[PDB]
Amino acid sequence: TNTKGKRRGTRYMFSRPFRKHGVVPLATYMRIYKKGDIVDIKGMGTVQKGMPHKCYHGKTGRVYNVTQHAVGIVVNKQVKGKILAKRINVRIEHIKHSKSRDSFLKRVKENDQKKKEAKEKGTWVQLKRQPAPPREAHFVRTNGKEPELLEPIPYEFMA
Amino acid sequence: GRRPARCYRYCKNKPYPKSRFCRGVPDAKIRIFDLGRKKAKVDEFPLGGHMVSDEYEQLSSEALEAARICANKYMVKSCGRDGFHMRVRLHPFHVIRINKMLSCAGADRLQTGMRGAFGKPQGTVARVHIGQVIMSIRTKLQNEEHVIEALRRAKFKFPGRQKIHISKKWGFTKFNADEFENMVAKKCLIPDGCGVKYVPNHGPLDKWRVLHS
Amino acid sequence: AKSKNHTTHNQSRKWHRNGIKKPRSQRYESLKGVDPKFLRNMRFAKKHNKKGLKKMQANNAKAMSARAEAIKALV
Amino acid sequence: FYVPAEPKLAFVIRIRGINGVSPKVRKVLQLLRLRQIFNGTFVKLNKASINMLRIVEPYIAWGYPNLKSVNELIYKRGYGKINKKRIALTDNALIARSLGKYGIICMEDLIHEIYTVGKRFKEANNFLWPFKLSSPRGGMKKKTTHFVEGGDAGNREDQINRLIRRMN
Amino acid sequence: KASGTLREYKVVGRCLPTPKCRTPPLYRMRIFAPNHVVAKSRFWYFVSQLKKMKKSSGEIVYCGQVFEKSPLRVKNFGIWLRYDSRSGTHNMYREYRDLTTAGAVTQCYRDMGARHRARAHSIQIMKVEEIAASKCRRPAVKQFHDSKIKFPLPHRVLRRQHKPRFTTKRPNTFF
RNA sequence: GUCUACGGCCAUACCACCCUGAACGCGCCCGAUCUCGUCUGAUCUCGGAAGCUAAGCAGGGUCGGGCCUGGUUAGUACUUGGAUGGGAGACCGCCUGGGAAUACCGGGUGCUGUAGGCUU
RNA sequence: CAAGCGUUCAUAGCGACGUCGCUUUUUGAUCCUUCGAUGUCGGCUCUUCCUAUCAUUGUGAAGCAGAAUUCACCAAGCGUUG
RNA sequence: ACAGAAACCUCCCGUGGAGCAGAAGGGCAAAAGCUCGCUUGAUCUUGAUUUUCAGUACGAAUACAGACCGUGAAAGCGGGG
RNA sequence: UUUAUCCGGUAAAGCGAAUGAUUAGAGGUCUUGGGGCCGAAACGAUCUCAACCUAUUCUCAAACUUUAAAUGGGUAAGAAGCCCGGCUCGCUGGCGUGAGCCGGGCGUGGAAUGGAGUGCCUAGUGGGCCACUUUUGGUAAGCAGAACUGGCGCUGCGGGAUGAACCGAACGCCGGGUUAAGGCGCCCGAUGCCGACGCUCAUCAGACCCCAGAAAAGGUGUUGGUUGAUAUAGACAGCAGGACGGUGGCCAUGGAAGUCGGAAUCCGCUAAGGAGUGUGUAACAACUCACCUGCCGAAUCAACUAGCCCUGAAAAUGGAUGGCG
Ligand SMILES: [Mg+2]
Ligand SMILES: [Mg+2]
Ligand SMILES: [Mg+2]
Ligand SMILES: [Mg+2]
Ligand SMILES: [Mg+2]
Ligand SMILES: [Mg+2]
Ligand SMILES: [Mg+2]
Ligand SMILES: [Mg+2]
Ligand SMILES: [Mg+2]
Ligand SMILES: [Mg+2]
Ligand SMILES: [Mg+2]
Ligand SMILES: [Mg+2]
Ligand SMILES: [Mg+2]
Ligand SMILES: [Mg+2]
Repeated sequence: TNTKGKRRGTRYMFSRPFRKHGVVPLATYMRIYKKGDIVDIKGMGTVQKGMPHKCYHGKTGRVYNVTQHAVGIVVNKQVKGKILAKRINVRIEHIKHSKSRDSFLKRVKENDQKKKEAKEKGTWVQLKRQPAPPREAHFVRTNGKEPELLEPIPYEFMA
Repeated sequence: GRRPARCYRYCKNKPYPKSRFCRGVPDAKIRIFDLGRKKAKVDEFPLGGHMVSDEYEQLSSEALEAARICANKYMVKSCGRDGFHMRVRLHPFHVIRINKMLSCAGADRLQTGMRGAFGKPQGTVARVHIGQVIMSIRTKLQNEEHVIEALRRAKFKFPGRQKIHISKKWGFTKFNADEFENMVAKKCLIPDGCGVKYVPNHGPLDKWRVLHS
Repeated sequence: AKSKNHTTHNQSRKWHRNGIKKPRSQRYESLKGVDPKFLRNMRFAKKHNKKGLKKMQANNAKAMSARAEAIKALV
Repeated sequence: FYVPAEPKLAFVIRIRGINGVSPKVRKVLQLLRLRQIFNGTFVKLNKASINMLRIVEPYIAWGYPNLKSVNELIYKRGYGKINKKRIALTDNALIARSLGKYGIICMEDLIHEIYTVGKRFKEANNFLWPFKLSSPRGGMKKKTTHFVEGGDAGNREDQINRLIRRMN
Repeated sequence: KASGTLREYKVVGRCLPTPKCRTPPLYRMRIFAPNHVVAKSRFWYFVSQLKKMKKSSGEIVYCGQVFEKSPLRVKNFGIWLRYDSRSGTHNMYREYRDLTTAGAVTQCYRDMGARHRARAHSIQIMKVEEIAASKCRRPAVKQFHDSKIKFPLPHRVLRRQHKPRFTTKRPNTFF
């Protein structure tokens, strides 16, 4: 049997990456979070107060609370089946803004724009994304060379 | 003494190197990984003969022992006591284990069977991959056949199979042998006893000023 | 009388037979867990919305008649 | 030189039955609707579609159908999903009764939207009930292994039409 | 890979254009296979061994058969080889005397199977090349190789041994 | 072109040495009356403005070490799936896809934010 | 495989350092079978079978002159006691 | 100077190769290390959450809020280590 | 599954990057030593070995890591969403923040599939076993213990002779057709192909995933290659002549004039003779072999490598590619 300890096996997880042991860069606690914002937890060794727990390391969740230097945040945690939407309290040093959201809200700001315009025209524009289509028959042109002849090369034991 | 090499032939368990975590290891049997005239120069021994493994297996410390000696003996011979250099390129590094021989007296009354099955260190063993070198010899280009036969006898002290191969390098370096003389004059390479130092167009200019001076 | 000591063998089957359910989320989730000084204030904000409903109602008809004028000026 | 268009339509047959089949495999194959062994559906080729055939390749045998292959399937073995029923497509007032909101009105208009993949392939090829084809008269080559090593599985560009003759 | 009667499906193909290099080179290989679908696939097996190219980052431009220019004239084919025996991998030269390059390596695939138990997935054809009268080393081919060629057909066994399965006359084998 | 004050990202900014710095500043620097601190006005605190770029700092320089990026190593090592493939076995080949790391070669060497100067 | 022993000579006979196997007449490991019980040591008697041959038939080897003796082959026919 | 591989003093180099009560593992440099001065946040009080988990306790922990304070020019930090 | 986007420390790699091991030389009185040898002694000379370190080099790590995959884990892909207008606050603040409210203004936001949501009672079970891959003890096990999926238990059918678990495939009762895995001399349905192309002869032949049998090592048995040789200036093989002189050469004498052994060690006659391959002889001789000739007329020789068959290969009621063959 193994030990239930809160920081078991994190020997390699919470470890500051490389050539970064030291002062936390001050930007990381001067960006703002407000309820609704989506956040990806990523623990960190230097700050021990308010750490998450290793099963949330790498997970995302939205924000529901904001205290003086921590953020209440709801993530999903799968347990033997049933997924429990549970809310944890994590100090800011272990948190980033997830740009996972931000591809859309840029497809949105552009979709809303491309619909307000081209509405004075009435021309229906492709608003939906659409997966990578078949590559659309074209030409190839060799100019004045035949292709280069390739031959499988004779084996020889290198060692 | 020791179980036949059968039982410790395959690489089953993760490497068990001698460290603070296993101790009391009996010192490896093979000790001297190179003999002959290890005081040679690169400029006087152009024949990189190899003995390359063909199977992913283990080699006992005591095997590398006999394989070296029996090659020292078909060498200094036809070659002479000065005319070669022999390298063993597998240091027995991984520690092999033995459950304690299930020792019993008379018929028996008890042994506990398997409780604490974990056993003691018994010896050491080399890990070998396909296409990895075991032994390498270097002599004069004159003496090719006697490298082939001296390595051919050492095959018979080894389990599995291994091909004998003559390298395109110069002696023990990494440099293709058709190119050595060219990279020696104009000093892309500088003699360093056995090996040789590859000097690039990188460093301070005064480091050059020594050469071509 | 030794026995097996553990396994997660066909467990994936079992808890996926009723198809692991991401927790059904409604709008308007509970405020339980938010810091008291927020609520202890936002309840006073909510409790006195009505004091100031006259401003809200007349100012609603102002924009409702200014945008009934904006949609009629378009007409 | 010429590089013709990447085929947009591929007709997929399942070629191994249902037991001893992986979890992720079994999910795909019920998204392509190849539920029972040995039936077939027209899948529209696409970066997401192609990357779903890679993952069930040891089970299926897909390829690029030609026109006569489209006709044969649609006429002889073409049943339409109406009120969640496998109802035989005997008259085309059954096709218009389901697809009339898309300009599809007849047995022949179905085949446009199935050949020239078209704006309505989603509704056309989902009112088509999965084609239930007989065993391949003459036998397969090797149900286990891939076409390229003399087998039967996976993609066979345009060679699938020989497999649709002997299986209609 | 499997067999049949092999054919000479030649293929060309480039590594589809990135923004940096807009006109990549073209490569023709003489792939050698029983139909299209595998002749396309043997290509990517050989180009991945030579160029840093894959089926994803590339495209086949031309696949088409090249069919023998002199099919009514017997020729001597030497064909360089490389296969995988049970121990290592070895290079070869072998000679076959049939009248179509395709059939000449259909024979070779039959021999590595017959004389070395090497299946088709182990073999690689370096380059087939038709040869003149001389330059032929194998005396198995070098013996026909003349003008007044002459055999009898000595011990001519009868097939049709189950047309009449019961007969009175014992057969004959001399003709 | 550049500095000073407060900075962001934290070596393309470091380190080693070499050369050059107009004017503003930064500094070295000159004192211990008061404030303050020491075994010591050495540091810290304070009052200064006689000197000098000697150094920090700035700016460059080095077939410089380091870092930052590309190439190669290499479609190599490894690997998702697949077979009534090979092999006594170790292991190995192929099909369907993904795809590294050194040594070895190149290129680069701090970008900027706000507020104030100086070159009027 | 072969460093050596064998006056000389690797291999008549041997054979170190190593390495590959067979065998179930040793002991172990294991706990699959039997706890509504398969009688759990030897000896006596009796049969049959194996050959990893001690003798005898036929042979090849010897550092086999004879005698004696080791080494090996076809061989389990018949012996192997008080 | 006595003074030696070791006492004490001084300069130079010193990314941590020391130290952080203990096992290891993480974390740490005008710090979390060492030296001083001031102290009792190791105090009083509701809840919320994390950790083992049945998602029960106990233990331990994390964010808050309400009091009384300690400290510091102060921002802050502190309800044991 | 795509498209974005974070998370990761395993395989691999590296150790001229840290930590830990570790070989070799070159370089260093680094330091220093402990022995020496030449020195009274001397960083004097020459060594030596120790330890360090300056460029190097051999090999490693589960409880090491600069790097760093594959598979994989999160979210996100809109109406509970955007965009305006306005009220409320005991929180927050130079103003604003922020949250909460009211009021209006605007629709398919990647592919493919399918009707979804939710509450009550509740039986049986809580000995498990096997296989691919991964993997821990163990030498190994039809052994003990995990992962991942799949099965068997709970389940028959075709196939594997037989058989839980392998291969195909999952069973309402039937007629026709067609297949899968397998097969098709006879048992026994199907080759009673004028089937292709080869390989091998076994006095122990060989004959199909699980699976039920063999290894290193050999074998001019035969068949392919690979490489290197030799040759019409006439080889190879065969049959004929010489195989000597300077020379009891030198060491070794116990005998080695060529020959138990070794340092060696080259010329003359040259055509060619090694200061010798061996036979042996106390030593020679005598013989022979390299080397070179005489005769013959064109292909020959050597080392490797792999396919098949042989050797290696020994067990007990008679005997099992299922049998016949
Ligand atoms: Mg199955
Ligand atoms: Mg299978
Ligand atoms: Mg002063
Ligand atoms: Mg200065
Ligand atoms: Mg200066
Ligand atoms: Mg540099
Ligand atoms: Mg002797
Ligand atoms: Mg058990
Ligand atoms: Mg009884
Ligand atoms: Mg016998
Ligand atoms: Mg408080
Ligand atoms: Mg403390
Ligand atoms: Mg780990
Ligand atoms: Mg029970």
